[PDB]
Amino acid sequence: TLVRPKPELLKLLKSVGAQKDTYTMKEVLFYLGQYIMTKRLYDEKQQHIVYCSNDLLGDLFGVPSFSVKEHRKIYTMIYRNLVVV
Ligand SMILES: O=C(O)c1[nH]c2cc(Cl)ccc2c1-c1c(-c2ccccc2)ncn1Cc1ccc(Cl)cc1
Repeated sequence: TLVRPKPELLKLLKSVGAQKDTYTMKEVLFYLGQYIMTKRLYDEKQQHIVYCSNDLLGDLFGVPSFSVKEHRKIYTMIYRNLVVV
């Protein structure tokens, strides 16, 4: 169960200190959430709405925001930026 992020997500994954170029999703999802945390994309008062508008992540995901409860939506959006080895 492995993927190669497409370059733009790979750059985003490296900005949160990823060292590889081919990951498990788990590792992808992990660095993503870390990115979300470290770029302050969450709303502290909505508590699981990620506001990715006006940020590389939103450009990758093609959406201004999403719930972390929408597992499929997010999986879909991630896989657009991936290539399964
Ligand atoms: O646990 C993680 O590493 C994690 N990684 C993520 C990546 C994204 Cl793109 C969205 C949510 C999470 C996410 C996450 C969060 C979260 C919420 C707000 C800020 C930071 C993290 N809450 C639960 N999760 C787990 C998770 C994993 C996959 C999916 Cl599809 C949804 C939620």
